[PDB]
Amino acid sequence: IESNKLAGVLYESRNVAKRRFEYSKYRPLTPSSEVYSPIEKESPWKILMY
Amino acid sequence: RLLGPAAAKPMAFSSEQELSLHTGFIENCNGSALVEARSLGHQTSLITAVYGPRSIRGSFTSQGTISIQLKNGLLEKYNTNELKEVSSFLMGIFNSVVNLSRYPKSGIDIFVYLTYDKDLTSQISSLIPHCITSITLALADAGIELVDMAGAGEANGTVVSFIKNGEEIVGFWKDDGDDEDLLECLDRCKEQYNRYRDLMISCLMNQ
Amino acid sequence: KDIEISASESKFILEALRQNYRLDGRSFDQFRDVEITFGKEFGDVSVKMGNTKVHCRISCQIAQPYEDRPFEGLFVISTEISPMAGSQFENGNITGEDEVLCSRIIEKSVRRSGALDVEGLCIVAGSKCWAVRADVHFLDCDGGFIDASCIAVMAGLMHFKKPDITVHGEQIIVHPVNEREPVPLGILHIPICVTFSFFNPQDTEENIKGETNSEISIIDATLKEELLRDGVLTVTLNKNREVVQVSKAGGLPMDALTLMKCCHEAYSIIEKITDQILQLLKEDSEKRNKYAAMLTSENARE
Amino acid sequence: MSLSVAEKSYLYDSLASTPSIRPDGRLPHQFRPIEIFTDFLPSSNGSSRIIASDGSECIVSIKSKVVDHHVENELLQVDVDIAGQRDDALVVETITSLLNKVLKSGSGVDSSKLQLTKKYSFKIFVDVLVISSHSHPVSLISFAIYSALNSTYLPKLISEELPTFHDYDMVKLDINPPLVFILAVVGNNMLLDPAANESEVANNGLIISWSNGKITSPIRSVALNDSNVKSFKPHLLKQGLAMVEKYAPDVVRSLEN
Amino acid sequence: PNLIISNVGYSELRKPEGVISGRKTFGDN
Amino acid sequence: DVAIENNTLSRYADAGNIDTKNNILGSNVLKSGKTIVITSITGGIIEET
Amino acid sequence: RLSLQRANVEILAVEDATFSVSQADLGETFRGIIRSQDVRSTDRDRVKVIECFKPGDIVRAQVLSLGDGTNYYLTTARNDLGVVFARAANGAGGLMYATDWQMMTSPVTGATEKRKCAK
Amino acid sequence: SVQAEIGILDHVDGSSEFVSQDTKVICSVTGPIEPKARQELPTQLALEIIVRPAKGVATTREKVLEDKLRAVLTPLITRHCYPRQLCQITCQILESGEDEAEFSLRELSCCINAAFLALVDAGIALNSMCASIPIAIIKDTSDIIVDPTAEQLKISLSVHTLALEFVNGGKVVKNVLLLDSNGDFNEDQLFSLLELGEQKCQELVTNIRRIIQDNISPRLVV
Amino acid sequence: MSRLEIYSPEGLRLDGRRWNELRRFESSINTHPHAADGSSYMEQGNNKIITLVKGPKEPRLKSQMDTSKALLNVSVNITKFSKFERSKSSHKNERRVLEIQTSLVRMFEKNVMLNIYPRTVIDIEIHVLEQDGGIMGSLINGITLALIDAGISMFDYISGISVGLYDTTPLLDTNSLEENAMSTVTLGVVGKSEKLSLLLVEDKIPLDRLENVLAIGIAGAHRVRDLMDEELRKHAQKRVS
Amino acid sequence: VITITKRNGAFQNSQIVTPGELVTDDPIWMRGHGTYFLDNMTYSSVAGTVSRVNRLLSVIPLKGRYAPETGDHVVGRIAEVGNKRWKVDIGGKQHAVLMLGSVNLPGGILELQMRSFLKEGDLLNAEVQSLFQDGSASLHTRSLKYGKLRNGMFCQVPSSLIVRAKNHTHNLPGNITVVLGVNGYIWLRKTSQMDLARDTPPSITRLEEESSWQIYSDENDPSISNNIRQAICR
Amino acid sequence: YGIVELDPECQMDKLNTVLIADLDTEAEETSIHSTISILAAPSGNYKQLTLVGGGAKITPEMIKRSLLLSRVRADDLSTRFN
Amino acid sequence: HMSTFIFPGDSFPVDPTTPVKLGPGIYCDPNTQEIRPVNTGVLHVSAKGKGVQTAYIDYSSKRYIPSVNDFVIGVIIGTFSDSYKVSLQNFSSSVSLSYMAFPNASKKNRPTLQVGDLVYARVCTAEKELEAEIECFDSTTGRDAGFGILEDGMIIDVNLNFARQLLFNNDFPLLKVLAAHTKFEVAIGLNGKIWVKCEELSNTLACYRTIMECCQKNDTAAFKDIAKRQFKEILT
Repeated sequence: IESNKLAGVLYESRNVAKRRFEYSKYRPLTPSSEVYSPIEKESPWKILMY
Repeated sequence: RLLGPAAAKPMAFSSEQELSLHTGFIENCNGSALVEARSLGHQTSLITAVYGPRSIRGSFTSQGTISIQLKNGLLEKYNTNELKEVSSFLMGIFNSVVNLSRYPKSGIDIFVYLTYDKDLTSQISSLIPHCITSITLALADAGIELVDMAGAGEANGTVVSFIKNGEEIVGFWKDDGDDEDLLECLDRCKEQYNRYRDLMISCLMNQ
Repeated sequence: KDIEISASESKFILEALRQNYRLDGRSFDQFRDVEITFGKEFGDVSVKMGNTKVHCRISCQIAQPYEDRPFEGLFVISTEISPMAGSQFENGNITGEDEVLCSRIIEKSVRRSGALDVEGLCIVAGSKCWAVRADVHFLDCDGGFIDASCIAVMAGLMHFKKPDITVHGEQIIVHPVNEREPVPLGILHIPICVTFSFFNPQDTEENIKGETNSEISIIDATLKEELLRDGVLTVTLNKNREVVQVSKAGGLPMDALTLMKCCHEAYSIIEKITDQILQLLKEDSEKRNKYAAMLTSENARE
Repeated sequence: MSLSVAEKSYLYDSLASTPSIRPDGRLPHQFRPIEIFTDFLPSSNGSSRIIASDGSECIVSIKSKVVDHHVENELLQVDVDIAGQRDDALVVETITSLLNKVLKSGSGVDSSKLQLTKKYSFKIFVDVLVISSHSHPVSLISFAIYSALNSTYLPKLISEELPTFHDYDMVKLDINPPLVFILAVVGNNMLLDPAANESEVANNGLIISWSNGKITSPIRSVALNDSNVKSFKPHLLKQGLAMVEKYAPDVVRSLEN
Repeated sequence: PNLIISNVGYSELRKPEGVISGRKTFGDN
Repeated sequence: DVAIENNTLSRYADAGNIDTKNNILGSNVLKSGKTIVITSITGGIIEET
Repeated sequence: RLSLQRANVEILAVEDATFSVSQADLGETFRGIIRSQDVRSTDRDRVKVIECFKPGDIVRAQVLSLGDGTNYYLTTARNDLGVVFARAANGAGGLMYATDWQMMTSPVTGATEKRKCAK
Repeated sequence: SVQAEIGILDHVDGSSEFVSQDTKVICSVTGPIEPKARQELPTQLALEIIVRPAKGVATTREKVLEDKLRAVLTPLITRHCYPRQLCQITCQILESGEDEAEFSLRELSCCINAAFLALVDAGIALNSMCASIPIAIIKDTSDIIVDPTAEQLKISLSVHTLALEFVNGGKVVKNVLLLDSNGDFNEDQLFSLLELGEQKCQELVTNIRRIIQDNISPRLVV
Repeated sequence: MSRLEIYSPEGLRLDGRRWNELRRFESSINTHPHAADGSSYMEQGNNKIITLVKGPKEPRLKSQMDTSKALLNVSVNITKFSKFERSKSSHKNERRVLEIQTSLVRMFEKNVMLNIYPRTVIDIEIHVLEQDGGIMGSLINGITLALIDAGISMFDYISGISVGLYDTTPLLDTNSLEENAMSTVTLGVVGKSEKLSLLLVEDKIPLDRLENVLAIGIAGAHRVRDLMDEELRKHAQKRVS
Repeated sequence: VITITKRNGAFQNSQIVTPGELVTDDPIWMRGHGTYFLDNMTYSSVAGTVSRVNRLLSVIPLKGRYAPETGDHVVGRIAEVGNKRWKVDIGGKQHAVLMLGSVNLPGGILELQMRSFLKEGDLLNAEVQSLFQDGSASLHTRSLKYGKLRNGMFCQVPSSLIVRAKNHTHNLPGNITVVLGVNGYIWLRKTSQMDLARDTPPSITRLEEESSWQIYSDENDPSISNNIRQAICR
Repeated sequence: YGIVELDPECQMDKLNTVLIADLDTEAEETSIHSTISILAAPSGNYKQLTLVGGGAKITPEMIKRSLLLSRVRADDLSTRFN
Repeated sequence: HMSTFIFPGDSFPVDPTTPVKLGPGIYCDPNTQEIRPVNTGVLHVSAKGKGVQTAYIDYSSKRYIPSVNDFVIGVIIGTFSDSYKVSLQNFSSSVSLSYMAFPNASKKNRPTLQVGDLVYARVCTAEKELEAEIECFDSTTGRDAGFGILEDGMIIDVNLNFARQLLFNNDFPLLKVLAAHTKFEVAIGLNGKIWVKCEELSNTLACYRTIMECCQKNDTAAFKDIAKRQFKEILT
């Protein structure tokens, strides 16, 4: 409150509380910080080959 | 730089156009030239040096960048404002002749030294056709690519630079003079451009 | 290329000031003891206050007066700082904010404030006059740059002597130094500079709209105290109770009562530094003129 | 300006075609709306402030000084200062040397219209200040000095001794101020008064000076951009040159109003 | 030609042989 | 080796036909090897008291 | 310049043998960078560039990928590539000659210095 | 007899003050320190030599003064043991002791000695020692005299500033660092002063060694 | 003009005003919405100052950039035609101008919340079209009103007022003729407070008189703040509705 | 013909708060943008109107630039090419960053030649992925809808004049497609194959899209209708 | 003039040094760290001498040689064209 | 056992036959291959048969040169990705303090050091052609006591001679005369930095003033009277 950054922390706290769980098959195609899935990579086996 | 005392005052006193062409004789730059013209009561003697092409560190331009600079010599010292005016006109011409797309991420520096400009009786109009013919000889000596030779001529203040045997105009300059003198001034410089064009090739092929 | 200050050192000096402590051991209103060392020729003055050492060189020459003031002489001054006083000064940077603010303060104190008699420096109106030059050499930097430089220039002008000139209508003959004894310059008042450094144990917000003034002000800061300084103030007074010039721009916005207090605290300082320069000049004169008691011509009768 | 090569080819293909489609759709003989303010500096004889459509703003001030014309060569000195650019910059001294030729004492403007006694005469100081610019401002300054010179008032002469001037009355400066126009050629089409994006992809540029209802001497053909620099047919030189002879009287009728 | 060992620093020339404490906390007294 | 040219760029180059508009008092175009040196000399005057 | 993981150089010539002298010192000359991963042919992950090059040594290195934002990418992972001309104590000694693959010695001074030789 | 003091500045690695006759020069040495982009040398140490006059700004007169002083200190410092480093050597002439417009030999002689002293106090690798003296000849007797006063210069025909290099206890002369002369002289007088200048600089380093020992020794194990 | 009465026994100055009266104050906001994000045409008396605020934006080069605050640049350009006699000197690189440019940066870098805008630069461009005494104070009020137009967060107003002392009588808002006949003091008061962010004294003033000059100086500066504040009220109300 | 406006004589033609005044003395509030807390009392740092949304107290300034928020469809041109990141000019207070991993590369996992297909000045459109501590925006081009703009002309409008809607881009009559960005960067181009076919009308673990450099090529469409180009100018 | 110190590694107790007259080219100006520039006048008179001995040791042998080699240089120049 | 004052360029009073281990102040010419002094100071030698002999020159200096196995105090001026950037002395070049050069270092957790923090480390790399490196734990022995952040306190700038005579010479009557007045902890840095810290600020300041006065005064027997007067001055 003295640093006047209280509103910035509470705004980010809302985006954390607004996080939504979704299965990997029905996840959004556009990568978003609001949705989460166990698999968020288009081809997960590509990052294991490299 | 001494300049001496500031209490000192400077002294106050109360058809056919010969041409000379040379090139080289300079080891600092890549290509140089020297043009001299003596006709009626006016003589011209200026030296042109081309320091390039130099690769520019951190540049990412698609084509080259020309840098022309006219420097006052030792006689008939012009004002510095008009020297850079002719330089900007010289860059506007050579940006269409020099193959800029061949030298990416690099620039070309031009140094023309109007060493001895003398009048025996705007005065810079008569010197412009002599500066253009000195840079083309110096740019070709430096291995730089130019699309056809570039020359110019004088017709009472009006200076027009042609290219491709006078088929297309690359630059136009006029100061003082008169009115409605256009087609005659173009043909007076068109035949003068060809006089300077083939003379540059004759000097650049000798040994 | 700049001085690195550790967070531990920055916190210590601030808290020491909150306990009325200075690393060098002075008080919050104690000016550094000044020392004047006169050179060989006239106008060669070396000033040493604390670890800060400065050297001034006074010269003059014949020049053309200004077209708007043909009855006054010129006063030139340039304080170019070399890496000798510290490797943080890049050589050749004559446009530095410290060099700019130093010259403008001394120029206002000497020339504009009427310290040097410019009207007496006029030989022929609108043609020939004296252009006194003050070259200040910063030898060792430890704060108080414009404080010592102002003492050096004022001690230098009072110690310098200009060549004698005899006017024969329109001609001007500069008498050699061996021919006639040079004449000293005329000095009306003695401007002495006193700088003030300010600190706030709070922050900027508690200082803009805060009635409780918790600022800490110190007189003549050192280099380490200067690097941790928040607000800066420079006043210049003379022994005639006159404010020669004041320069306060930026830093902590202070109130009128504290700035007036800075002047009254600085007057007791400039009053003592004035009498020291008058005494050290008197002792240096007797050093050069040892047998001056026998060579007096204007003597009283009976 | 700075654009992408993707849109540079789009504007190049659209301005070189036979319809000659302009970006903003204006005709090759049309101009952009301009605001001009005059007479606002009491300490100066003449003054003018011009504002363009793209945001270019330029201020011109006019001062006077009595000087012996037998020892003073040029009586019309133009001092140009562009904000953000050095006084010794290459782009500043070119316009400074170019405007001194379009307003030369004797050539561009006759000295007889500012003479006083047979010995003394008035010297005109034209101070130019460019607050902002996005293209070549030589054509914008000409419009500013035009309205400034036509709104200038100098003290009246009272009459070999030193001249004396009246206290209240001041005479108007009756001077025909030359005008400067900028033309850009795109392949085979002429464009009068180009824009920041038109002049960036153009092939070459033309500068024409207009004085006393005719094309006067100081003209140039400087390139507007270092990227696309092409040589032009001589038939294009006379096309745009004779094109201003038809629409410049429409400019003066709207500018001298 | 000489019997030359590379120029060594100031610390390796001493006698404690690296059993030196650079930060000594003086407690009490 | 050197090669010089004196009074070549001065107003007094031709002792019979002087230059109409020139200020250089003397010149010397020296060249030693591949270096080129040009030395012109202008003139002034000061009033002493 | 010698960095912990790279070595800044300056391109002086180029071949197609025959060469070509560069620009004559002042800046605006072609420079490159030899990454530590391309110094040797074996054990490309752990190398000591201080034992491979010293400031003022002529190194023959082949260029690689042209990410010429400012420098070039070079390599010395061969036998004919490496230090071809150097001097003891960074020019303060005698002219050294490449003996082994990573050992350079000057005959007169007799001193040895570890380089990335090319023989 | 000349005076000299070492270690007078608090914000430089090495400081010095050389006083001879009336000329006084204070020098300041700082290094090795981080150089700039255009200053760093790949193999050896870089030098930033700067001399300043007593009056006025640094004109072109002091520029040749820097270039001559630079040639004296460059071979004297072991530059190769400080790669990619800088050393600032600033010489401030407090009193000229001569005529600045007509002469510039006494200031060069004091800047050389003051710079060498400040290089010793700063702890920079020096291959040897240095000593510089001014030499002129009076047109009357035409004989060689060292450290001529200000009045003796105006009557001199030729001036000289000899800088030498001494090794092995300040006795063996390794090489002649600088001998700058201007005026009227011949070959017979050249060695007539070069032999006399070698024995006047030998007693100078012997006097310098005594000075730089009375101040460094108390600061060490004492 | 000529030999005028500076302060007659009738309390009237050479221009008609009295000891505590100010010149006419006509400020203008958002005069260059096409050349800068902040704009203020200051017309305090005969003075006519154009102030532009370009920013906060990325610096043209990544060399100078503070990752914890902003960079505040002030460019004061005194035109040649600022006075009656056209200036022959350069004025731009003048040492007196660099002192003013620096004094303005220090004055506002403490008042402008540079922390709110990190890794940015705020360029302030000033052009003086005409001057007539008290030019320093009018430079202050122009920057204040120009930053507000740019939407830059500030702690309070910064007011510029000039006060002269003629014998034993202070004079508010000194013109050119008054500055050439007495000592001048320019103040930089913060809002309705008595905190001074600027105090320039360039001529000799008795110590026994400086305190009263400062009090009458800050009092007139508050009056300058209201005239700027009332200008923003009228500009904001007519813009919304 | 020219239309010149002339003048003579002069140089030219809720709760409103000013910086430095007191807005409230109630500590039970959340200090927002354009507001600084001090001594349990709230003051305004800019000039504008007071906004009271929930307990968030903020001041809306008059002249306000573009504020980058998470999930904004913007248009910007590349300002410079850095080490694996490209600073793009969106129009805010700083340059938005575009990491190399935020765009679709045709090569993929298989090369510091970034300037080959995306140099300085190139115009494109993307979406704001997140924000930094200082307020800088981070964009991404992980969608086929976001690509390098071409076949049109660029223009700029004030940021406070763009209304936020569902579809960021719209198809207009005359075979013209408009791209409205909240930053104020509009792109008027002819309708392409993408904006025409989309804007108007258990053993699956997803797959990776194969996108070539066909959308990064500077080569514009060869034949653009003359009747269409005159519509873009209109 | 210049005093160059050789080396046995380029075609050995001690060595021999040679004197080079009129330095030129980037090769000589960079490597040679010991030069002698002098102004020679007729009748065996000298006007200016600079003796820098940074590189090799300047023996009195090469001092007398540079002086005599300059007297002939001043005689040819003064009698080159006039 | 010989100690005499020498000068740069003087003869070296050591026979070439004897094996020698030179150190600071003595240089080996890469051409003449001879041994010559390059510093002005006392020449120290020690002939021992067990059978190696060493020689070095103790000269007065204030600019610190990074040398291996040195205890230095630095200020953190930059935080890179894989290391820190520390400043051992103003104007001098920077040194590298890697994140892995800490007790219990790991790739997962970074050190809790921020800019402006005083660190105490050991110089592990001092190559002339490379950037110097430091570490908060002796990578040769495993020691780590005393190394780390020096929270609060006050740092002191002294010459290099005063630092070595305080760390190695146990007979230097400074820590003994200071402990007789107040309890404190000191951190001796060979780069001319002496970090002190007491319970009260009045005692820490008194330690700052004594070390400063004892640094310029060469009389060692006067350290008792300096602290006697200095600790008496803070009582007012």
